[PDB]
Amino acid sequence: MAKDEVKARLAPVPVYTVANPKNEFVLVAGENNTQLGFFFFRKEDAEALIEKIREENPRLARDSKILRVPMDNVYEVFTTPREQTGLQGIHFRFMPDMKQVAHALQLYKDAGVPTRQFIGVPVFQAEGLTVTTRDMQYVPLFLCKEDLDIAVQSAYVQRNAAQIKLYKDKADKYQADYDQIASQLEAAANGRERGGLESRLAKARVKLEAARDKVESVERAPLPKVEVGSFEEVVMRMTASAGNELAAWSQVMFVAPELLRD
Amino acid sequence: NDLISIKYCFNNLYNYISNKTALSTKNLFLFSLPYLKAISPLYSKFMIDHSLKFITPKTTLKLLQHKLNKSPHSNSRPLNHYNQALKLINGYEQYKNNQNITKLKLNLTKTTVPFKTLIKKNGHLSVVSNANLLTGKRLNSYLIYVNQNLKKFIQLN
Amino acid sequence: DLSRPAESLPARADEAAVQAALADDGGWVGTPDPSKYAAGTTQLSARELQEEVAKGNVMTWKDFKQQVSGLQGPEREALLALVAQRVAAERMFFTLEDGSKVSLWDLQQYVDNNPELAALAASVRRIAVADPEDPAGRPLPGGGASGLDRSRGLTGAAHMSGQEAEELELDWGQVGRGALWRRRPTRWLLGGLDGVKDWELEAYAHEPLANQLLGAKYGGRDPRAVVADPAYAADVLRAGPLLGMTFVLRAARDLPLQEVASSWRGLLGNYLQRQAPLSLPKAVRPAHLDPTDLNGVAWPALLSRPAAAAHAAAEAEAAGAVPDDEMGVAWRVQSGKEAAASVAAAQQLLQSLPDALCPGPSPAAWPLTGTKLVDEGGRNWRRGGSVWVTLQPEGGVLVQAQTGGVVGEQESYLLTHVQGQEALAGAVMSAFMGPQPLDPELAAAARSVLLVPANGFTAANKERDPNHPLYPSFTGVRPGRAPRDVAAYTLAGGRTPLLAAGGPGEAKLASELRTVMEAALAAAARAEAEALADAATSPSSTSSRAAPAAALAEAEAAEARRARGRAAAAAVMAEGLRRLGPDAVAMLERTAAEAEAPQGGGAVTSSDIFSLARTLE
Amino acid sequence: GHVARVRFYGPEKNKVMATTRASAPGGERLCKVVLPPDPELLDHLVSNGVVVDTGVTEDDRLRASLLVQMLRYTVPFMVISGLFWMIHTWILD
Amino acid sequence: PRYSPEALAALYGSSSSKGKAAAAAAAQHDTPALRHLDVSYHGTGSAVAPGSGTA
Amino acid sequence: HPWSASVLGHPATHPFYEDSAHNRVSMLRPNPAAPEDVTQWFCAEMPEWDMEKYRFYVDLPGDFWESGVLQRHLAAQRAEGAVWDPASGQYILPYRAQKKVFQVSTEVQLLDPQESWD
Amino acid sequence: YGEGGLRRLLALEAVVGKAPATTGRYRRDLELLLAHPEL
Amino acid sequence: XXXXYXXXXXXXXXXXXXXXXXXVHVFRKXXXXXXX
Amino acid sequence: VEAAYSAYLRRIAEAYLAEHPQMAAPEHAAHVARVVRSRALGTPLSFD
Ligand SMILES: CC[C@H](CC[C@@H](C)[C@H]1CC[C@H]2[C@@H]3CC=C4C[C@@H](O)CC[C@]4(C)[C@H]3CC[C@]12C)C(C)C
Ligand SMILES: CC[C@H](CC[C@@H](C)[C@H]1CC[C@H]2[C@@H]3CC=C4C[C@@H](O)CC[C@]4(C)[C@H]3CC[C@]12C)C(C)C
Repeated sequence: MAKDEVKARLAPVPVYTVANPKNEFVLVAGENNTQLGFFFFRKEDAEALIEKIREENPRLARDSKILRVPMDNVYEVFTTPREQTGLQGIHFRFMPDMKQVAHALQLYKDAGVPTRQFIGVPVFQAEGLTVTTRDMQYVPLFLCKEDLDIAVQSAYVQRNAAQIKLYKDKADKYQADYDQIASQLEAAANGRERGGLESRLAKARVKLEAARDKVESVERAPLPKVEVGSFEEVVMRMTASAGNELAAWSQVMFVAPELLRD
Repeated sequence: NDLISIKYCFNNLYNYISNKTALSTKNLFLFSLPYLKAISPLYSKFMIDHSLKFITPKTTLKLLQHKLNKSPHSNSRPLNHYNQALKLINGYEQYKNNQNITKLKLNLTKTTVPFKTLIKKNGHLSVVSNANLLTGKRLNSYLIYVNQNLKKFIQLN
Repeated sequence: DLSRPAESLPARADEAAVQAALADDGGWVGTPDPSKYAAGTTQLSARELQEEVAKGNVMTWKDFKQQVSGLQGPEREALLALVAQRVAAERMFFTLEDGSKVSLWDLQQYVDNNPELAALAASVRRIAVADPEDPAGRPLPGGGASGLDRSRGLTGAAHMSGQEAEELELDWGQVGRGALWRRRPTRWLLGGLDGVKDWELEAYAHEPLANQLLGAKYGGRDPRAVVADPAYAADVLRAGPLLGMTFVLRAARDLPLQEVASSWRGLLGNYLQRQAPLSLPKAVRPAHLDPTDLNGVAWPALLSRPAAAAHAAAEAEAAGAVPDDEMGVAWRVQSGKEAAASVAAAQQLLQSLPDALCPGPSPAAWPLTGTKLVDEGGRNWRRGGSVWVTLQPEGGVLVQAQTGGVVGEQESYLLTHVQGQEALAGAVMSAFMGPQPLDPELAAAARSVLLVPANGFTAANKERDPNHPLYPSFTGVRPGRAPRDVAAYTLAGGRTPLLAAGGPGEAKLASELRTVMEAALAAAARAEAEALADAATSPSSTSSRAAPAAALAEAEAAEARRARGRAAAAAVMAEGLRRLGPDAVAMLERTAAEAEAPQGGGAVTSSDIFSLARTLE
Repeated sequence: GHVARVRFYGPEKNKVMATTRASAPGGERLCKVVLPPDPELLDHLVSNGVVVDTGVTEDDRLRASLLVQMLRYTVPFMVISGLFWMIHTWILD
Repeated sequence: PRYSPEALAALYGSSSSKGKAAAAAAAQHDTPALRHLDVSYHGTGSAVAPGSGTA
Repeated sequence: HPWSASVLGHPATHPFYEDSAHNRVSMLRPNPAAPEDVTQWFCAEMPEWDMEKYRFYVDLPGDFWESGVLQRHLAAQRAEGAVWDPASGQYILPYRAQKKVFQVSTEVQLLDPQESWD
Repeated sequence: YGEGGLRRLLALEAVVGKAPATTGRYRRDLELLLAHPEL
Repeated sequence: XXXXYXXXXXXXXXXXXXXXXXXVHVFRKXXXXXXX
Repeated sequence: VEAAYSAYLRRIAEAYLAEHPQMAAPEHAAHVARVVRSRALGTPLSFD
């Protein structure tokens, strides 16, 4: 998949950083000529960073302005020669909030392998969940487990209600069913037909009982499996796709953070 | 101004190969317009053999793989048989060398190719409220009417 | 129509046996009486040839010797044309798809005999074909647009809708455009009208071979780092004429032949003087012709001889030389001599330019008059005239011309085909792309765009590869805008492919697929050991002889063991990925596909998974 | 394949001038055609090797047409006056 | 009219000919339009005669 | 006129084309597929400059071009021509591409409003 | 689209083809023109 | 590329070594720099 | 349709082989058939 596709697909999700009045990024100096860029999914993180700047530099703390851009042009600049703009140790990194990475790691270790370290930026998805359009059913990607499960609860309620009224549909069909079975179980002379038709009744109602078992066990089945991944990896996979994974990635797109809530 | 495009091309190529090697290492650890044209002044097979006459291929690469993979009555018009005949004659004359001037029988195909391509895969419903029957000279009307009626009557039998 | 074929007759006699007739004596030409000896007579002993040479049936071979020696003029012509069309009729044939033999003379006559089929071909009228199905003779939906047919009436080139040009084998992608200026244009003076351009030149090079040679050595690195060192520069300089590189330069204005001719002499003089001995490869295979098969070429056999052509090619180059580097060329820069004699012959060939271009004072006998590449006045060359140059490996030069305009009536011309002239070939290649080229911009651009396909792709991307760096293809899906209101988030769907990053479930499914991996590859290894015991414990009745054949049997017995292991591994692959599900096959396809080298058959552990991905076939 | 060129002329480009090849009945002629609204003609024209030519089509339309329409309205008066002036003064001066 | 897919299978898969005929004759349908729309056409009659005095 | 349409030797057409023995010529062909009915036979059409013709008037509706009747007719009559038969290896003019009795080929001609010079 | 789809989906028109029905009123006459060549 | 995180005040490591002390602690093992 | 079409080619075949009795020999089982196939569709078109 060419880079223009991902530049169009990653646009809805923003990210906050800080620039100068000269429209220049702020960085953190270290040892032996190192600097690095940052991108905070919640602007309060950069605001706290420059509140720490005010702790040691009042000039730079007055010289700040808060910028909000999508991942569009930062991914663009990732796909560029970094030494064209000047690079001898400037490593742009991301900085996710600790809330969602903690939810991510609890997801991680409620699977069976308990660790306390993470790679990338935490993305969430749900099994069975896919937003359908007038034409196709695209997959929405949630950086926020809250928004994820707010969509998932609506979808779960509507589907399990569809299932309860589906079993009411089969309740209609089966009140009609026992009607014929009862209409000759003892209404005529018994023998062949009584045996055959009450074996038919056993058939029908043992099947419909296992059916309702399935229907409500679907609700007694757990929350559809929620998965967490790294934004770094899903993006570098989106970029280097061709063939089957092409049609796979071509229908996944990312929702805005804290959009589904309010 | 082709080098601008090819600078962007080098950007894309370096990023592509770097990310490919990166994800190769990654998933292994997880487990364990300037250039839009084409020509053919000589049949591909002929000069391919003439060149490979000097090269020892340790392994075949992707483009030649595609070529040898594509190597293996709806066209029975006499024009098409004449076409294939001239094809073979011109190939023979092409590789026979190895007015005082010869002009070919066919033309060389200088070709452009499209860019920004995709994946390989009555009546009317007007109605009046109430018809106005024409109510609100006529002797001739009645006359011609019954006259035609009795004419038909006599012409029945 | 065509299809006048022949039977399986012995004509190509495998020259190792023909030298027996080269050292033959007592032969003859003719055919004796049929009433005494049977038809098929090449036999003549002493007695019977003696008697028939006293009778008047057959003359001896040295008889024919001094008869040809004595034959002068008209009957010399008679027997010349006789033996000519005879040998054209019963000795040199082409091949159909059925593999039979259509000869030279019958094909010649079939082509230039029917003028009615030529009249059919000259016009455009396309005629549907009745169905050989008898009921109604309804014409089939064949029809056809044939983008080469849709392109007549145009002026510049022929738009081709991609794939059609690919199936036509136009394997020379454009590489660089430049301009020969009488005086380059100035930004400062008014409008740059001072700019006067001599010619408009473009270059092309074989893309499959450009991937084959240069892609195996300079591929897989940083493109900037690969072009940055002068080793690649000498590579593209010396390996140029091997690719059959083409230079197509067109006339942009009015050109008198004397002017541009003296210009070309002064232009190629300095490149003739200032160049060193040439650097040439070594000819590994003779490539004899097979006259009886006059359209068969061996490179498919050369790449697919045992399906293990690496080892046979290695033991074949053992005779000639071992290559000097990665791609497979054994360079040989010629010594002191052969470096000036060839240059002197090249200077001579250029000394024939004012004579061949301008022979005598009468244009009526000049070779340019009488055709639209030059004006009817005989002293100007028309705008839109194009010159094509190609360079064979062994110093051979190909040169053609083409007057442009209406594609429906374009006239192509072949000028000359000289051979052995390595000096002019080197001069052309190192003048267009050398250290001091006519315009370093096109040299740089062409070198970088010759780098770009060495990664595997092709400029003017005729495969619709979505990861093409210069001309990428897009997908028909539209970027979906996830809605705010939860009304289209159905979840009523049963399945959609897993596309997460490194997570808690995908590590697990990959490790269980890895369990299946080790089971499968161990099954493959034990199947190979089984085939080893099979090949060993069987009593092969073989007389130890022809060590190359024995080495081939070694290599392909190993190959058979490998193939049986591959089949076993594919079987247990289907087993495991049937047991677990399609998510495993999808992620394995992803990792294998990326693990394959972008510029090789199979290359840059990963070898195991991509071989087993080949077992996915 | 007996026409070489067609050139769409007119202010609305519905007439075309057609050039007949030497392979046509009667040699070379220039023939004008008024065409119906047929949405299949352009393909039939190109796919048989015909050189199609189109005008410059003067995008403005109510600025391209204003002065020529003024002339269409004013010139008849000049023609009538010139004709009558010729007869009634250029003879009996 | 909307047909049930069973009628389609009956007219499609049955290798018989008059079997397909009886399938197409015994097929039913439903028209959701009878649950959402009722359309009526009217002409807004006039109040002036086309030849009267007030005309 | 129906008798001036085909080249039947009806004794109502002026004797344009005659034999030596002065009998008009006719070009019938008995339709081997559907015999016994003369009106389904094949016959050549007469040169347009030799037909006697009625010239009828007609008002076209205001949606004649966007209904596609003339386009349907043009496409139906111009989409049939010669063929190559590979079963019998020869060129062939099919029967559905020939004119039955009393049928002609339509010639549509449009006039130019600017060619009036009022 | 349309009506009666189920019933919608239930000779030598592929060679000579259709028979023209506007000109039967001349059939008879043609027959006579064949029975008397002298006309 | 990627960055390692440890939810402990969570520590961070780049492939200098940011420390997200619950504020922040920009460790080095001084944000006086800007783009150019 | 089978019987009608078969009888059509039959009739035209009778007509032809009765018109020219010389090639009515079995030697032409592929020749008179080649003519019937050409005559059942329309008229044989000469190149000119
Ligand atoms: C396109 C440049 C052009 C100059 C003409 C060049 C292309 C020269 C090089 C090859 C020559 C032919 C080779 C020898 C033969 C045979 C000889 O006997 C008679 C002359 C003839 C045809 C030569 C004819 C002239 C040829 C094409 C102008 C535009 C500067
Ligand atoms: C600096 C020249 C550059 C293009 C290269 C052309 C002009 C060179 C390449 C091959 C040459 C010919 C090889 C054999 C022939 C045949 C012989 O008869 C006389 C000499 C002649 C023409 C040779 C001389 C002319 C040819 C075409 C331009 C673009 C500046």
